[PDB]
Amino acid sequence: SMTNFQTWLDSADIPVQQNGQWIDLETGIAYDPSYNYAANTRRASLSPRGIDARAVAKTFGGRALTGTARQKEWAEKIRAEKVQQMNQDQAEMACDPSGLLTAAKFWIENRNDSAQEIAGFVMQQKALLAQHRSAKAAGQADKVAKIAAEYNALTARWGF
Repeated sequence: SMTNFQTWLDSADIPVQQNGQWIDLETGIAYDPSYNYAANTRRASLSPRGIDARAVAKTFGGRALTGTARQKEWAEKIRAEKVQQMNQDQAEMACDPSGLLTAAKFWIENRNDSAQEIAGFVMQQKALLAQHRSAKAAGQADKVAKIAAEYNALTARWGF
């Protein structure tokens, strides 16, 4: 009872999933990483993998992590190593000084997870919040309940 995906995997060497496009399902228009939405200009990207541990997180908007000095040293190293494997949008979302990942505890306790998993977690969290705002504005109580259940499950799975 072999599935098609499993057959392909068994045939493959380095099977990975590319990052899917982010789409507003209301308009069908994708998120454009090459476009600055705030300032209405084309957007350049520094690649995080060529930036050292001292500068990478702050280069993408981050501030110091919170916690004890031990925790802070260790987690700054961990976060730098993770963010160096991200693209610019992933890095900006993970490094958000008002985001979910500002404590040293998160980076210490999730230090073996892939950078892709961490970045996808935080980006899906914020996207769910956007969906929740939109559903709550349009009534749609069932959508609100579904989104809230998914959000709580996702954040609880990551230890929040």
